[PDB]
Amino acid sequence: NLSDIIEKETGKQLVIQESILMLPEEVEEVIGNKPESDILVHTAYDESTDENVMLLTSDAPEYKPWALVIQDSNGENKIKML
Amino acid sequence: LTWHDVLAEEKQQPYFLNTLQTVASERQSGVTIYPPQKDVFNAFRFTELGDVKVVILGQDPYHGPGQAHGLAFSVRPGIAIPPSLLNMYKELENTIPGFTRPNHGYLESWARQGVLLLNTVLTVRAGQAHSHASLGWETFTDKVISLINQHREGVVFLLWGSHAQKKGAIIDKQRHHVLKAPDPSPLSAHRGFFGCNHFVLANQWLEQRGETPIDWMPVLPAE
Repeated sequence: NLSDIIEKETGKQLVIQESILMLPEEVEEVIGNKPESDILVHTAYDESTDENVMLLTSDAPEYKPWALVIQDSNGENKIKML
Repeated sequence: LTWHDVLAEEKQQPYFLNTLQTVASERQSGVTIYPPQKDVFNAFRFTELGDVKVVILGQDPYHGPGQAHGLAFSVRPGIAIPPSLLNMYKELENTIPGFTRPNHGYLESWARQGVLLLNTVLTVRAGQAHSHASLGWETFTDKVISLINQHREGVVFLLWGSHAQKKGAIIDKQRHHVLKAPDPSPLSAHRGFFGCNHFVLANQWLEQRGETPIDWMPVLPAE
């Protein structure tokens, strides 16, 4: 599942609270790479570090892992292509 | 002007019956779907047509146990505030005088004040995000926005993210007040949502029109 992929890259066990759909143009700016189709930003919060772990995948039902984005208490992302 | 009055003809549509029937069939087949069938139309329940003052669009209901309850962005009491709602809070604190971050995400009080918290897709299969899209809900919610654009006047629309913004095409921008901005998702809040001032701009538009402004501080019902 998606929760494991989060634990696979970060080692932290988190529950996905929301999955926000985003069009190619929207995630192109932030990520700095335009995706081939609509992306789902799977977001989980980790109060332990006040970080936001976002697992971006393609739309349903494939959910093909695209990238992993971590945002800290300063709203700064640490992007990692998958 | 009620929902049963303007949506009556739409309830008859083949595509609409097809959707409810697909959802219902899946529930019957052991496929857990959120929110419970009793909560799928809560947004219309809480906010009648003549009462709509603000329209905030969401996408689909939360896919986790006990989160969704018929309102967009809102989660039931005892549920952790989702990241997006949290960012909605951070923007409200920064702009609305007297607003202090709440400890929950239950927004029934918004709906009670004329804020139609509408998701464009009213259901989802538990555990799988966006599993009920391109299944009919979009057509329905398209008509709902079309009906608001038509029978009403001066309603302020808050469209977040490009997906939601596409639904502004059926809204006359001189007839209604449309405010665009990026999604409050952590990924996109920093490119236009923070500082958008949508909440205060919404109330100013409501006061310059005789209507009573929204008290954005959500409240929790007893016990």
